[PDB]
Amino acid sequence: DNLIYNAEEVNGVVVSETIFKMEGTMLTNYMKHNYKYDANNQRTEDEAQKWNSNKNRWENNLCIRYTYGNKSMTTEYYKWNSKKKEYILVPEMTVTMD
Repeated sequence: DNLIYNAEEVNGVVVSETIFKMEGTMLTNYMKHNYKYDANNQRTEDEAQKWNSNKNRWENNLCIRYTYGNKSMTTEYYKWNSKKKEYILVPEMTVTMD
């Protein structure tokens, strides 16, 4: 609710979206979602980056991946690890619904 959105569109689909906080008129970066789609144009990733003002950069955090079965979508959640420099799966949180 204290948040402001700007979306980047390419060929009808949002490839990215940026979320800011606003002190008055000045916007300050907060989170950035980078999205990927398949050929059928359904969403496949949703990488969630956080703004680290003090290092002044976008830092990898969470990433969700969607899989479409014929009766079922499966969503898997990954967390970024610095020391490995990889998005690691948290299978504990995986969900499968119809």
